[PDB]
Amino acid sequence: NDYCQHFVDTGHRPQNFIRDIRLKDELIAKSNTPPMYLQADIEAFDIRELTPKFDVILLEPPLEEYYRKCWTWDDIMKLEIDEIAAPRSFIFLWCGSGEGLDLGRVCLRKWGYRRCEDICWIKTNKNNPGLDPKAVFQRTKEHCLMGIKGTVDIDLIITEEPEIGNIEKPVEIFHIIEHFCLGRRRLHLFGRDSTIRPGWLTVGPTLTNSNYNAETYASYFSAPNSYLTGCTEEIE
Amino acid sequence: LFPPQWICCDIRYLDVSILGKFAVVMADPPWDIGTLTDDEMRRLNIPVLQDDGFLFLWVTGRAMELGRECLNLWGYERVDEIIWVKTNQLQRIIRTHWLNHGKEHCLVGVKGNPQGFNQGLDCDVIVAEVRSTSHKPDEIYGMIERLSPGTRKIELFGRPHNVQPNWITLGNQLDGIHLLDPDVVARFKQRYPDGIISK
Ligand SMILES: C[S@@+](CC[C@H](N)C(=O)[O-])C[C@H]1O[C@@H](n2cnc3c(N)ncnc32)[C@H](O)[C@@H]1O
Ligand SMILES: [Mg+2]
Repeated sequence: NDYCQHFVDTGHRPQNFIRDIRLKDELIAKSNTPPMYLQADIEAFDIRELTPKFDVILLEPPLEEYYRKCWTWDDIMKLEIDEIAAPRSFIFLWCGSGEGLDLGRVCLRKWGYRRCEDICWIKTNKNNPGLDPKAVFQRTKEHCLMGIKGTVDIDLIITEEPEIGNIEKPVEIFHIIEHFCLGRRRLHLFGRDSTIRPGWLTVGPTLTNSNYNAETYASYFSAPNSYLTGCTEEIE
Repeated sequence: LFPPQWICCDIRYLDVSILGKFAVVMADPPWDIGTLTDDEMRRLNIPVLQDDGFLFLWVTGRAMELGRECLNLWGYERVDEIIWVKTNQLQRIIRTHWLNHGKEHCLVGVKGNPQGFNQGLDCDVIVAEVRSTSHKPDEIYGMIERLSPGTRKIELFGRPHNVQPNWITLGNQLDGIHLLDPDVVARFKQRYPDGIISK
């Protein structure tokens, strides 16, 4: 049973044939900060205004390849992410499926991280069996690189390919990030109204509303709560 | 020499210029994470093996970065990345430091301007059963054959179960030297008249 040959023969991707903690989700939900969000044109906005320094940054720049205001890797690499990352902290960078797999690694090192995981979003086409001139193969997945700075999940997300023009990434990436218990200052750059989530600060150009206030946000992490992991009980 | 051919050797010392040029190179190196140092990997004379074609380079761990370096140093641009989702016999993912790992990666590099390859026939995900330690899926040979049918290919760091028609396999666990291509036989005898491949 060669699923590659089968894909050539039928258009069903091999991943179509893969056959597919409450308390911890409970503790994450209890310790989550209120959702906070800010509309900001990130190309024209001084990200140093985003304080305090973050434990986790999820970075989801809108790449050209997602469509086929887009961000090039030139634009992305010039973001000053190191200026808002805590000395011990983590990054999750959606890199797409082309040159981003290389340039996203350059970005991680530029901002002072080392890659510790490569998370693959594998897209099935069970509902619709059936580009880049350089491409050797049909591209059926995207990569989210995990980087670390300072001192039960798997590295695969499998879902059906979204309808065309839908650029959302699987919400499962948030589950993976939150299960690591990395801290409570969580930033999602280039999030949207649709991705706002408890426990996260979302910043992006298309947000319709804002509620972010730097002083209010910082008060969520003032003592005795400065070092919580996001997976333990609230302090009385 | 359509049938399988192979050379038991230390790939650090073999003069690979005797093997001619190949449409596809595939390597599964023993990255230093019986291994090769990073410098030994960088120094491999990959550049003589191809004028125009593709390189398939298996990587894990920090070789995801070292492999990219090598690929570029050797003169390739990375243009695709195959992932092998590792399953058991019932098509369930085998779960093996932050995350369990369900896959291995194979970088796809291009050199020159390959013409007449059937790009886009296969997709970049392999779903295939795990076998013994480090045994890569045979599916990749079919993908490469459909990509480049009937052309000559070379595999580095292969084991006996890797030998295939249209391939020359190099590695130190192979059994002797089995060469049938008369051009390669001639050049091998000229370079290694006493059959010995030393430093
Ligand atoms: C990762 S395993 C290759 C696995 C193979 N692709 C498979 O599917 O089974 C690496 C191989 O390189 C071989 N090797 C290590 N050092 C070598 C050297 N200096 N020269 C040639 N082969 C070497 C090892 O014996 C081992 O068989
Ligand atoms: Mg024998």
